[PDB]
Amino acid sequence: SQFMNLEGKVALVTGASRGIGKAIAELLAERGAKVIGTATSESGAQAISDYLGDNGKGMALNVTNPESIEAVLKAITDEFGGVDILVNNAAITRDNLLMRMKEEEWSDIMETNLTSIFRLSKAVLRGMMKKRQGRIINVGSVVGTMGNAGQANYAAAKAGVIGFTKSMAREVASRGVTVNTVAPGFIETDMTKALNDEQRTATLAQVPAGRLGDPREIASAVAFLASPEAAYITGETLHVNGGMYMI
Amino acid sequence: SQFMNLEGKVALVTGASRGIGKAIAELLAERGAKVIGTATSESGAQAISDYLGDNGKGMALNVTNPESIEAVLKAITDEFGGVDILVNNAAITRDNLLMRMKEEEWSDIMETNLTSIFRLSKAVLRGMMKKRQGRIINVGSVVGTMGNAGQANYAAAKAGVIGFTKSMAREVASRGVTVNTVAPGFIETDMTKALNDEQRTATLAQVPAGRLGDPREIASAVAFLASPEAAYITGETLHVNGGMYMI
Amino acid sequence: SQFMNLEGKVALVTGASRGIGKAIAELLAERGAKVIGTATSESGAQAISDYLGDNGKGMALNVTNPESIEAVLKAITDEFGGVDILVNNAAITRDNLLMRMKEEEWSDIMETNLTSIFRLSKAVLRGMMKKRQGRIINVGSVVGTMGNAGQANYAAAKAGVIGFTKSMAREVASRGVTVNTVAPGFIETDMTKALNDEQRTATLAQVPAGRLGDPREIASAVAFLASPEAAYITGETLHVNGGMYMI
Amino acid sequence: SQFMNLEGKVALVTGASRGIGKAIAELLAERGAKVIGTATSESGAQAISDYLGDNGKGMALNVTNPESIEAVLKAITDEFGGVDILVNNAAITRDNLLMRMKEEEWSDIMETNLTSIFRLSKAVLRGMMKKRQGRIINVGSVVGTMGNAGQANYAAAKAGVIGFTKSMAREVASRGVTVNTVAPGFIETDMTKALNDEQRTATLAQVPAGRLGDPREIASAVAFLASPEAAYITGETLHVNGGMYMI
Repeated sequence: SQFMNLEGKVALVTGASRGIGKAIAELLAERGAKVIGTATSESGAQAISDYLGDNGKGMALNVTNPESIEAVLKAITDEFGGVDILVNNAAITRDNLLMRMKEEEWSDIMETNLTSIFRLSKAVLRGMMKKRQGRIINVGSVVGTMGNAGQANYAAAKAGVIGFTKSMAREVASRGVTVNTVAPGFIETDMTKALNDEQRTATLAQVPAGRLGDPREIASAVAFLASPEAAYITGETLHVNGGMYMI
Repeated sequence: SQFMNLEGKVALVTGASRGIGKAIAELLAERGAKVIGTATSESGAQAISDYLGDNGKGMALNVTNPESIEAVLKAITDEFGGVDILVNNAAITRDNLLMRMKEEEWSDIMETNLTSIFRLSKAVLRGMMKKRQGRIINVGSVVGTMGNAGQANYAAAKAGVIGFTKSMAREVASRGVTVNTVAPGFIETDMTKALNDEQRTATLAQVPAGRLGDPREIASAVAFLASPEAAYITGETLHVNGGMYMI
Repeated sequence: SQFMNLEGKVALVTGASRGIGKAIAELLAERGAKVIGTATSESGAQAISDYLGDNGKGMALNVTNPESIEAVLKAITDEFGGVDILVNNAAITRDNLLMRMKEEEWSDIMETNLTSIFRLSKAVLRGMMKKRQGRIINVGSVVGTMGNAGQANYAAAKAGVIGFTKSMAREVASRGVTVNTVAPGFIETDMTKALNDEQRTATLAQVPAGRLGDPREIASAVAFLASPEAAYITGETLHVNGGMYMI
Repeated sequence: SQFMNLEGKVALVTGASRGIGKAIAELLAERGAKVIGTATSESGAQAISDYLGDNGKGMALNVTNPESIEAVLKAITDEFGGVDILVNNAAITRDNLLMRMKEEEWSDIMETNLTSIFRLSKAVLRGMMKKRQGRIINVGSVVGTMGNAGQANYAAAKAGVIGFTKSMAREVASRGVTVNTVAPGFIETDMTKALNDEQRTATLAQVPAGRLGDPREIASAVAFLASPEAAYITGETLHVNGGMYMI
């Protein structure tokens, strides 16, 4: 149908090897987008190419490196045309209580989870503004809004992306580009599967819905915001957390 | 497709004669819901029957009257089965600066815009919780979050709906019912069309997107939250305001 | 000192017999305000007269009754001059899960906890705006922002007060009146003392600070916003909740 | 009096040469704190020493340099005892629309306005936690919550400080340390005085109060949060913006 239809859009989804990123890439492709998913390695890029088949391709991208960003966008533009939808999903954790947090653990998070968003966003924005049409969707976290003990670096970066998003949104709204954040709660992924029973139960105790989210549920929220129908949503943070936090 | 598919769901959409409510009713029907839309008058109800055709019907409902609510829900359950999706869209304005605001202008807004949501939500919840599946979606306003001079009553009611929504979300999350608000900005409606050019311009000046929203844009957000895919979103307020306010 | 000095200000503090309201009345008096505190009963009012002594007096006030409001304001203006600081502290609870919540439990909370704020704020605003100086401070609750199962009525009312507060703040900012909310978390009161040990423990478990708040801690926040020094704070909600919720 | 009394507290106020930082340092000293204010140069440190007289001293601090931080805290501890109140006020701007924003302009803001807060906070926290008493107050900006075109870097850093603050707050609340942000709106300073008439009027048009804030008004909010009386406020953002934004 013509509802939530992404045919004709080119989507770049960072960190698309697995979990939330993979679910995003698959759904955008299902809705008709030509999808380029990225991983930090060629092997990862190949796995992305395999799941996407005729609907797109995988590319190796170093999200903390200017040169890689330039080569990847050049290749996408040449084959597919300009990126219409950027989904900033690639992110890392370096957890520690503040008194144990290393300088490097702070700077690695800032680099990968915040400065990367500045870099990629800037790199795709010029084409979006010329077209007067574009979507930038950041995959954040409930932690950016709620805070979390042991993750002050992660929280800082995720919260920073929201402040960046609102400012970008104000800059580019009148030119038909929207900029938004989707903030997942506790989603079932390799990382959550690696927690023990006591930790899972303690985390679930804070979720009114009483279960972990599915990566597809994050995908659906991203797909919604990517759509033509979401053109009047900008500078927003869409929380998908089963009631863990309510703003 | 199976995507954002409401076949098998019965939707009650209050205040569905025109504008946002009509757009909601039409889009839910398009996505496969059986839709009952309401109006104050039997002729309004017939106009709703006429635009829905085989996909539902119109009923007269007074959202401030317990007996009317009871009769309408009875008729819906009898013919369609119990309500699966409630959209609380019926609302009024009684604008005035506080020093000119009459007691009845306050109380009428409380009754129509806040108490009605209590009454209708309570009336549909029992069925939804037995089924362990449901959706309650309130159509709010940016005014509830932002405040607006000359609309302290409307703002209070709309903000109250959010408090109600968060509490109810907490109450019924573990039983598969989500409760959310869609908060429109300045949407093109009869009321906005009746503003003079200086008033329209002044309001557009506060919208980074530089245009009014379309009722279908509000409908799209409501259809998204009504969907199976939105099961992990609860206690949330989805802002659709062209960047007029950024939370 | 000249710091946080309320000499020359007349303060009306509703529901000042005990707990938070009493703490507010006492601290405003300590900072030099002439304070009128209210209770429902004449014996309550006399207890307020007794603790305030030369720094003010107690009056019986029914915050849901227009005639009572008019009589009390008349008596205050006659003896003290017009109200400069209104503290809307009087509130009740009528807890129940929504399916057990009676119509009167809903309406009584709306009347006492939200409509009263409209009525009293309107009744004092004219004087404040003629003077181009005033303070309206609502005593809210973390429940208004967080939601709470079993308190959808209380949450709605408290959230409504915030919408009202933002709108009124917008209306009267340029005329030197500020309008704000103080939102307490779990504060030690008679009601909290009547909880059993399992209930107290469970609530403390949601407070990072690991204790209940003291009524004087709420009083301090109210005195701060009442001060000349807080003239640039308006439309704000000051959370005092030991980290129970972080906005 | 014993109200808002900081006698016995040692306060470190970064960027205290002028404006908001100077106003903070002066008021904390007025309320009885021993105050160390910092500047980036010895000349600045001397001017701080001059205004503080017997109530404290000025010190040169490079907020983006570990070694400077260590020497300054050592000197303070030796003479005054451990820092009880840290006010992170030092911050810079490197404004530009995103398409013109240089890599260096991003990284300079991240360094000075966000990473510095991580560094200084960590450096003072151990002593505060041993004492089970402490205040960390970040001077943020309305821009961190609202966003602002031309300041996506500044907004990102300021928003990041809030996410850091909430996480720190959750980490250290049970040990009597509070961590909060004060978010100024448009405050009269050298920078605002350097704007032309058209820019000032355009900015003032967005402030309901209809004037710029005074640095002393920011100081008062900081002093309040620094006080013993604010012990039950943590993880909070206190907005002082004349209604420019209302959360």
